[PDB]
Amino acid sequence: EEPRIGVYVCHCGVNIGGTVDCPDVTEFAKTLKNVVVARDYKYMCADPGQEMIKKDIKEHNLNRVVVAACSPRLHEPTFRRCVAEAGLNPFLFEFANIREHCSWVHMHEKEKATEKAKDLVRMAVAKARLLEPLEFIKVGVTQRALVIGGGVAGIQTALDLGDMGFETILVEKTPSVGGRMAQLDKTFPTNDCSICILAPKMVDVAKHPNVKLYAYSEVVDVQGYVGNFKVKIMKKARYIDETKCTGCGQCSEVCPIDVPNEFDMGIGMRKAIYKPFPQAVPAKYTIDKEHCIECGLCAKVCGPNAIDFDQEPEIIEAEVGTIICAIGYDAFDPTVREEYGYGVYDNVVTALELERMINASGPTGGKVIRLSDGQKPKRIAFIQCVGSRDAKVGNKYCSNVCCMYAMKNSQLIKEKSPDTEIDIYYMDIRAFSKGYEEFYERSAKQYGIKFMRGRPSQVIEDPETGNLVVRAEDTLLGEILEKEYDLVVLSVGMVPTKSADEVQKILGISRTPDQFFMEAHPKLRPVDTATDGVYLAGACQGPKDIPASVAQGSAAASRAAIPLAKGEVEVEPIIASVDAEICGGCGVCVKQCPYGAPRLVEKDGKVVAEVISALCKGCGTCPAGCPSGALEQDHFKTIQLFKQIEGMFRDT
Amino acid sequence: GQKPKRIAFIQCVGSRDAKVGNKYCSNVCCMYAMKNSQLIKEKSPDTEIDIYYMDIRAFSKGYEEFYERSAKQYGIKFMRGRPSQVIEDPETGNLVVRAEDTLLGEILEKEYDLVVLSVGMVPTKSADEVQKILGISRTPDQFFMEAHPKLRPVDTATDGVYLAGACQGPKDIPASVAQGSAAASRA
Amino acid sequence: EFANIREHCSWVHMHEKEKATEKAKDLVRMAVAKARLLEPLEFIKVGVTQRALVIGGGVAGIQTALDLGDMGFETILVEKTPSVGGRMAQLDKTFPTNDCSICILAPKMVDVAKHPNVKLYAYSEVVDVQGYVGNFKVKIMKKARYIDETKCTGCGQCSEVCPIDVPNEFDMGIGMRKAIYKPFPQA
Amino acid sequence: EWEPKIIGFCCNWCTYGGADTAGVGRMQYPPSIRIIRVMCSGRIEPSLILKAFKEGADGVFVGGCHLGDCHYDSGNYKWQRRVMMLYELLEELGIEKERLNHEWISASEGEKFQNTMKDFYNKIEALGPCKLKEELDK
Amino acid sequence: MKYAFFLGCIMPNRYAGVEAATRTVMEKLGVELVDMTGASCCPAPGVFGSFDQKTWLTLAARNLCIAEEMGVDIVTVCNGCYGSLFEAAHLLHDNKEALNFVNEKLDKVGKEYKGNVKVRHFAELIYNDIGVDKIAEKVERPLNINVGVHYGCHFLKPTDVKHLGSAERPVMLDEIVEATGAKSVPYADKMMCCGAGGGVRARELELSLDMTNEKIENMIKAGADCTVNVCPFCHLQFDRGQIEIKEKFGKEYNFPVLHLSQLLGLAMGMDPKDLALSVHQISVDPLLKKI
Amino acid sequence: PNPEMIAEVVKALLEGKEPELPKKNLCEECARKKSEEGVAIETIKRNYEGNPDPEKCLLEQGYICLGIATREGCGAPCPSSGVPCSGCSGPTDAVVDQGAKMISALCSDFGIDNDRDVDPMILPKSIKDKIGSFYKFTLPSAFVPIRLK
Amino acid sequence: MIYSSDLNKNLASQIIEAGTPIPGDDVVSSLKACYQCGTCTGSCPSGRRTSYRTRKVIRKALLGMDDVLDSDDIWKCTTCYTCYERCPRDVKVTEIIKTIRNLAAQKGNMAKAHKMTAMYVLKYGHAVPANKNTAELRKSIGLSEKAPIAQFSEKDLNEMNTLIKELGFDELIGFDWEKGALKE
Ligand SMILES: Cc1cc2nc3c(=O)[nH]c(=O)nc-3n(C[C@H](O)[C@H](O)[C@H](O)COP(=O)(O)OP(=O)(O)OC[C@H]3O[C@@H](n4cnc5c(N)ncnc54)[C@H](O)[C@@H]3O)c2cc1C
Ligand SMILES: Cc1cc2nc3c(=O)[nH]c(=O)nc-3n(C[C@H](O)[C@H](O)[C@H](O)COP(=O)(O)OP(=O)(O)OC[C@H]3O[C@@H](n4cnc5c(N)ncnc54)[C@H](O)[C@@H]3O)c2cc1C
Ligand code: SF4
Ligand code: SF4
Ligand code: SF4
Ligand code: SF4
Ligand code: SF4
Ligand code: SF4
Ligand code: SF4
Ligand code: SF4
Ligand code: SF4
Ligand code: SF4
Ligand code: SF4
Ligand code: SF4
Ligand code: FES
Ligand SMILES: [Fe+3]
Repeated sequence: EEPRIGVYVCHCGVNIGGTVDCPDVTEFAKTLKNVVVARDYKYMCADPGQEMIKKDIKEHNLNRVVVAACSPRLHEPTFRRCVAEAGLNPFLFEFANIREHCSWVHMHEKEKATEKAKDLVRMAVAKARLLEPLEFIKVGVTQRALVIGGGVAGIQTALDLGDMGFETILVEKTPSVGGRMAQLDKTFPTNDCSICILAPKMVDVAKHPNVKLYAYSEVVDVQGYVGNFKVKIMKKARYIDETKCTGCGQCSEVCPIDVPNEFDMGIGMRKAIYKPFPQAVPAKYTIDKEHCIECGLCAKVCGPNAIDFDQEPEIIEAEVGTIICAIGYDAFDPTVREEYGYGVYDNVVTALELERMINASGPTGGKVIRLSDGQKPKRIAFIQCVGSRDAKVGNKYCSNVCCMYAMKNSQLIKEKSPDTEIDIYYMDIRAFSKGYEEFYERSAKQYGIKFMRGRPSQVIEDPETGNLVVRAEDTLLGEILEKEYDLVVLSVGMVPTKSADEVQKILGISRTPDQFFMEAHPKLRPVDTATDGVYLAGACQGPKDIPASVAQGSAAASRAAIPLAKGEVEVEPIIASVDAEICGGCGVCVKQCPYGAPRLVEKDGKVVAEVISALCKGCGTCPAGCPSGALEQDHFKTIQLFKQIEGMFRDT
Repeated sequence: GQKPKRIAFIQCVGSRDAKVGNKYCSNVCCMYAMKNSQLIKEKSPDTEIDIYYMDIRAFSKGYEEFYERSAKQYGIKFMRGRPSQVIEDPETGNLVVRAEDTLLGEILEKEYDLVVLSVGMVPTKSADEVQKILGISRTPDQFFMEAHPKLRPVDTATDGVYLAGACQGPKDIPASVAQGSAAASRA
Repeated sequence: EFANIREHCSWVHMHEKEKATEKAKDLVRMAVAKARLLEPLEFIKVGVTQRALVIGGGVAGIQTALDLGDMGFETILVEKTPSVGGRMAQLDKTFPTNDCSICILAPKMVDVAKHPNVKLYAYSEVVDVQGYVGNFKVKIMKKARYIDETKCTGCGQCSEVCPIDVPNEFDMGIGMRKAIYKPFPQA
Repeated sequence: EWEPKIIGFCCNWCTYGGADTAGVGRMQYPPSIRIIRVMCSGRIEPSLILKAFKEGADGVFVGGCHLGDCHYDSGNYKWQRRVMMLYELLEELGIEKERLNHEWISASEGEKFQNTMKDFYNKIEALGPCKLKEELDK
Repeated sequence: MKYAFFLGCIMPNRYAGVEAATRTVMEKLGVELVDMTGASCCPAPGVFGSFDQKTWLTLAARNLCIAEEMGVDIVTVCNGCYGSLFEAAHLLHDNKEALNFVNEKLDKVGKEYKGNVKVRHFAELIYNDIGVDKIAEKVERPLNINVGVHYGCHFLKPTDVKHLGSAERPVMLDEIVEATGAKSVPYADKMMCCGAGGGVRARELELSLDMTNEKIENMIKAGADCTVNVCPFCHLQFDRGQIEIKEKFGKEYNFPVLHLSQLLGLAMGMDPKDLALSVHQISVDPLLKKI
Repeated sequence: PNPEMIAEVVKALLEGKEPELPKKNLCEECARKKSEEGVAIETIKRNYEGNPDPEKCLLEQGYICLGIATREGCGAPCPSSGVPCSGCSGPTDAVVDQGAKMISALCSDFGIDNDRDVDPMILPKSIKDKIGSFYKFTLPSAFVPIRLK
Repeated sequence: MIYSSDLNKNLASQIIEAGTPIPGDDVVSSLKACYQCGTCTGSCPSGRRTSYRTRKVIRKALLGMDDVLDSDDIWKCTTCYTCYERCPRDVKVTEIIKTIRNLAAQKGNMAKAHKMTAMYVLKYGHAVPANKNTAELRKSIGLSEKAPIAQFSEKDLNEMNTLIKELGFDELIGFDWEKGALKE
């Protein structure tokens, strides 16, 4: 069939028209072969513009449409629907970016920008002619979800999904769920105990009939695509029989080896056989073989005979339709900011260490004390933005929660010791959500917490007392302060968790400049990822507080439940396929695909390659590497791209 | 009808203010003020823009970066000081902003062609009628009350009734889109 | 039986520990007193009508109805004004990406308007809600536009003649519309 | 009197987004380039670049995701092996290695794209027109 | 190793003993110091950089060209000259607009910088290319005394271009002075400025002396017998400044000041007369008695 | 061209029929064994380097064999005789530039088992005559068919 | 009371142009990234004994307070680079101070001692030239009586004089070639 093209040039008000001579581009478009219609309009994505194309498709029996406007990354779907509504296959539509790529970057070179627009229209028209009608692929959706990360975000996703009746699997790396929230004493702005909100949720999730909790486990492999993922979970060896274990802890009293408690950030000492924290779920014990001496003293006191040193990790194979990544975050390591002396001075601590210090169930028994002499500090300084809003450490973002937790812990210290003087060294107080500004007002008016606008330059320890001096400018007075303190708290920012690299590679997701996971679109798809069937929830997507993380957990459950509820999803057909009449089975394509879609096979007595359509994500690497030209990626065929290259210089 | 050559944005208008009864932060004003300042600079680079603020709250992904950009790329200026008053010149229509540059300990009296007030968010007018029909409550900020700020951010104490968006509290588009999705799950 | 000694005692009597302790004892005794005469009651199991109602057609409400409709649930979306889109439809661009607000919102407004599981009632208001979770009986008033909905082309030639100028709410009182009007072009 | 003719090849997930971000930010750069969109830089192979020079390209640009950040995991690693041989093949054919430029630019890196376009334009402008098409048209 | 020896101003024209000390010390370590004939002021960034940046870079490039024509890299014993020529070289390599401007000026005197010159500070050259082990092998007279090590500012900062490690907690000089049998005593605000830089000594003398005095007090409280620097400017400030502190404030210390080359010279058995300690404002005799 | 092919083409034209050439690449006709897992190249050898196995595909052995980018029909006499295919029959109908496709394929599979860490400079440093290795018989039909002087 | 009429709006841009191409547009434009945190002032050794506040210099530059060019405070910075090393916004503080001083020099705000220093390099190629005592010291120390420097090379002195005239540095300091001395 001979191409019948319709070229539409958008002015985008004056965004394009003001730089590109759109009427002139339209005239030029008509001089190209197969162009039956060419029209310029103020807003092509508007109702009049869409109706103009739909009407022309029918009235001029068009089989190709070219929209010379903004980016396909913005309106490709809009125009796809528009043409499909008129009966034109959506893959016979071609976008020409003359705004972001031309009018907006060549504002002071109008003539050349008009010439460039003409070439881009010609390049599009050149590819358009050889475009083909394609049909989306329909795949079934396994009615099961997988949540990776047992923090408040992941727990929320698992609870909502299980409450909806969907079989859900929740994988948690450490021996207990709860995440960083479990480590906090109180939570802003209500000053509720972390346990107040988190523990009931941990309880519910552990006994949910639709949720299978795999604690002390890790996802080691994920293969497949949306609705058809095959996952491998490694159930790490605890060396204790969970079904037999009571969680009494008679064993903890007998164990003679001491290991630094990770949950207490190295400020606590645990045993080889342990329970992360007293309210841990599952309320079971674990043996750290890295430090266990195998004396068997713990076994002598265990009544149910649960201790088994011959335990081997189990690989569980599970099939899931959707996956929610909620692996959380890690606290920034402030050793790098050498001027603040963390790791050098004993009385300089991070706010997360302080949380464990101020928590009743912590190592110091809820007593804030100096690590140098064990004495309670009479004077405390909080340093805001440590590891955030700082280019020298590579973190040019706001860690979101540091202003609030600094004020919260200051309130908590004042309730326990009103005589304690607390000074917060800040740049901006970010109390931006419901009750936050009120919480900020309260810290000063009710608790008498003082605020100094000045990012400190350095901290200096007195080697004889252990006291610290904070050097900073009181910017609101234009004077330099050199106040002494008994303890300095560094309000450390949030950074991605250490395992993030391993999870990224397993799920095939991307990261934003802040190193956290990347959402499909910031404004409209805040929990989806560009990888279909893979969603995000909580701090692994970006620094945020508990209210927001719980909301994301719920949001992810909704988004992840859409494919599950539909039970069928579609996939883009911009995939690779082999022309069997040309493929002589050279085997070059096989190892190029990271998803193993191209495979060698026997057909009619001979060897030929065959792509497993469902495993192809549509990159175009193996067709580019095919020496016979038998392999082609629909919508990005070598001939299609060849004509596009010719289009820049001449009409095809 | 003339294009303004000098513009002043006044932050926290109707927010963080006990005299008007709004002791909360409206969350989006710091960001939209910097945004619109960038859009005015793109359309008219010669335009001088000054933002009168107390705290710049660029707290989410890409926000601090957006704030850095407004100053480094667009040359938008920031003055830390909540203005005391605006005075119009009856002869020209120009406005004068009286404020203390708190970072210098000096009083400024800069003239502008247009003054923009970064107004906060308040509940919609119909909120009173909708409250009475659903049987839901309001928080001190007059917005609708969630069951629990962290245990249930989109549920209300009234079973089968949920919230989504700015009616629950001042927030931006993604936070509102996330709540919309959250409410759909809970509902 | 619950005895509230935190929000109602410990958090409001922090500087009067002995009296707070005495008050907690009485509240425990008051609870124990009611507890003795409490009776076992059977929770009423009620069915849930497979239908949701979203009140408000902004980015939040649109998101809720789209997710619910995408899950296969019959959803009703009630919007007060003649068009959906909310305040986001009034914005020019959106921070921190400076994306065109309506240019990214219209596709969702379109999706909602033609969603097979969503019934959009624009220019309508919920006037009564009766019942309880899973069994709400709702009354929606489909306000009269005074223009045949089906015979309406949306060309806009009857407004020129109208002698009454009304301040355009969509344009925040700057613009002037007629008694007969349209909220915005991408409505 | 003469302006370079530069063709570009940008992956849909990063560089194409990077290039769009430069536009959103009004980051002005020379109007010589014309970008062709592909899903991954892995789609780029020697024949697409050689075809461009045949057609009369003064410069050829290729942009993909940062190594390790390919939306398709390892598409750019293949392109990286392909481009290194291509640089040397072009020298063997008398085409200055500099006429080919490949870079790793993420979607948020609009400033990098703007500067890469500025630097590449200056490079090709300094080299002058690639006289291959004129030599072939004889 | 062959290096064009940049001399600067203060070392060759005032504290000449530093020059003599360097020449032999470097010869003992196996470094051929060739004369950078016709070299001028670096020029001092404190005055020139502060007056006109274009003049500072053009004149610095003119000096860089002398070593480039010689086909060798530069070595200097002054932080001021190191900073000036090193920053100039980095800028001419990283910035083409600046290089183009400078070469358009150098064309008027028949010169052209091509970016082949590397600028080295003798302490880091000793630390990274020769080795601290070689210093000890050549020690004829071990100097068992306490030293208040003054790194100066233009030695390791700016770190973004110097790449000589930490500017907050460095070991480089401490390890070089300790190799002579000495002890680098830890003192308060060790990495702080002497006060002379950026033209402060000349325009704001009392302010410069206040900082120098703080540094001397801290070193004396730490138990130092002297101060060792790697900068004729720091040298003059510590030495001549002690007379100024006495004439203005009335505080006397008589704290010996030495340049690292002079300290390494003593260590390598040089005649104190050849190190020209006699032209110093503060007598080094008390330190000479301790060694 | 093989004598039988010449006759086949001439005969078809005398009969009025349109002549049809074989479409696949040479590995179809080559009798050498291929790895089911796919092709992986560890090193690149010049034809005189080492002693090649007579059964294993010469491309998997490290020799630049053009059979992968060359049209079938000849019967693959070169690999069967112990030397790599030089690509004398030219490319298939779906490949305009044979050399370019051969380089693409070769670069793609070079060090594919160590894909992310293999040095991308080993291949260009090893092939000291690129045009002669990939355009022996087709340089004039290539996109860049000459050397600029 | 600071009114719009007392401010020079283009001062920041003016500081950036003075810094283009040396030390660089990207270097000096970094002042626009400043968020007035105070880290620079807190790190300033000079600021601990004077009224000098590094952060205020940058503030005055962004606000447009011309008096910063007439201030003695900008001349109290020793160029220790501590602020440059610690700024969380990548402001190249030390370089901005030096470029502000360039504008100060152009206004006539140059100390006489500094002009003298500049004149010595112009006349003898050296800021600290050799005298009679230098020759005698060098002789007794075993060094060449006259160092191989521009001071004793007319070729090199003339080269410098050509560059100085081309850069207009002689006019900047107010040097009269005929009289061989500075003016004012
Ligand atoms: C000092 C400090 C104080 C704070 N105070 C407050 C406050 O008062 N109020 C407030 O609202 N917010 C506060 N925050 C923020 C709060 O900590 C987060 O919002 C909250 O922890 C988010 O939980 P999450 O589920 O998103 O991630 P996380 O809490 O970090 O949980 C992540 C979970 O995933 C697991 N995981 C990690 N990797 C893997 C893997 N590969 N496989 C399986 N599982 C994995 C982890 O073990 C963990 O259980 C504070 C933060 C800090 C640092
Ligand atoms: C000046 C300004 C600039 C801003 N800029 C940005 C920005 O750049 N980026 C960003 O992310 N956010 C921005 N925001 C915030 C943004 O406007 C909100 O996040 C967004 O409007 C919230 O959407 P919503 O659906 O929750 O509420 P709305 O957008 O207000 O939508 C509510 C909808 O419900 C309808 N409705 C009201 N009452 C009833 C009733 N009784 N019955 C039925 N329907 C009813 C309304 O007519 C409306 O259509 C800005 C806000 C302001 C004020
Ligand atoms: S189609 Fe694209 S360029 Fe045209 S009006 Fe719409 S958003 Fe603007
Ligand atoms: S003694 Fe046994 S049952 Fe008790 S907590 Fe320890 S392992 Fe579990
Ligand atoms: S056998 Fe292992 S777990 Fe038991 S007491 Fe010994 S070290 Fe502890
Ligand atoms: S929340 Fe506050 S302390 Fe944390 S990075 Fe942001 S401004 Fe700094
Ligand atoms: S690379 Fe091409 S010719 Fe070779 S096996 Fe694959 S499809 Fe067949
Ligand atoms: S085109 Fe990409 S995803 Fe598709 S089968 Fe080939 S290598 Fe795999
Ligand atoms: S978001 Fe900004 S302008 Fe708005 S109320 Fe908060 S501090 Fe004020
Ligand atoms: S003239 Fe007015 S009422 Fe009639 S169809 Fe047109 S817009 Fe509707
Ligand atoms: S030796 Fe050559 S023709 Fe034979 S199978 Fe291998 S690559 Fe193909
Ligand atoms: S070189 Fe020619 S005859 Fe030999 S195998 Fe290759 S195509 Fe066939
Ligand atoms: S340290 Fe940097 S951001 Fe802070 S006040 Fe100084 S220059 Fe500005
Ligand atoms: S470089 Fe100057 S302004 Fe900066 S800290 Fe040093 S003396 Fe202060
Ligand atoms: S997607 Fe950008 S390189 Fe593969
Ligand atoms: Fe649009």
